[PDB]
Amino acid sequence: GGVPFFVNRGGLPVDEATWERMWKHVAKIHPDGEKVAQRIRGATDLPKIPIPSVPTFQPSTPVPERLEAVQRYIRELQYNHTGTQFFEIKKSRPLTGLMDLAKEMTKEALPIKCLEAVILGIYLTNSMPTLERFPISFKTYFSGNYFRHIVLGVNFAGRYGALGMSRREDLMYKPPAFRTLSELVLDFEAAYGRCWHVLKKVKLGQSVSHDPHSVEQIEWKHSVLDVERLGRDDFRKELERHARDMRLK
Amino acid sequence: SAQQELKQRQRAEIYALNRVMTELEQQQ
Repeated sequence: GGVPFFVNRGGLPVDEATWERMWKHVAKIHPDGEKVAQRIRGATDLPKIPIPSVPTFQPSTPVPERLEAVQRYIRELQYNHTGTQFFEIKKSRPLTGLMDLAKEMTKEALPIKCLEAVILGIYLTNSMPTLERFPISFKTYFSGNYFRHIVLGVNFAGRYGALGMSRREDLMYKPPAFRTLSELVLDFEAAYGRCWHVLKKVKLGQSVSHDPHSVEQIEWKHSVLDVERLGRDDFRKELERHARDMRLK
Repeated sequence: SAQQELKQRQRAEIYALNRVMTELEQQQ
């Protein structure tokens, strides 16, 4: 008794006003947007989309292979180009709440951007106890605009890599291969330089608990580096100073 | 389930839309 009408349950399907809001926006950000909407909506001709399966690992599977499969799962959700934000992410939520969201993201299987990927990367690597995970944020400048981008830094047995999502191949995944944290960060700085972006700020998070019931928040801004005020060698030493206060804390 | 059908329709339309927007973005 009691037909389900669970207004507190999230997930697709979404209401008709929200649905229109996306298509209205699509006509605005695409040259022939109205024709895109007309052709996609109602067409009985749309491909089926499979739900990506979250990888499962044998206990003997090495951590670098697990990282590649985790990054690949994150990629097959696809980068969100639709104009919409599909998930509301409050960065000050307790980790346990952020992990509920990550699980929901795996069940809804919608496109994502950089922050969803960071959340998913933590969720999907909590089960790897020898892997340290910590967010890395970049603020860049280009052509009259400031841009913000975040990835999940990782450390496996002394080597630094990264999981993430970006429109650019060189601004996300990095295999755990760098010997130092400054090499990982300078690698992202070079990739930004390739596209004439000026790196203004690097924010280094603290390492994130592996306990998915943890009520602690993520420390997103444990170290903040003003790269232009630092120069070059003070930058490298401040990065190595955070990494040591990361391995001792 | 008519809700399940609406769900699958919306998600299918979301990814078709994302396909078109990626093609626009990647060619620029």
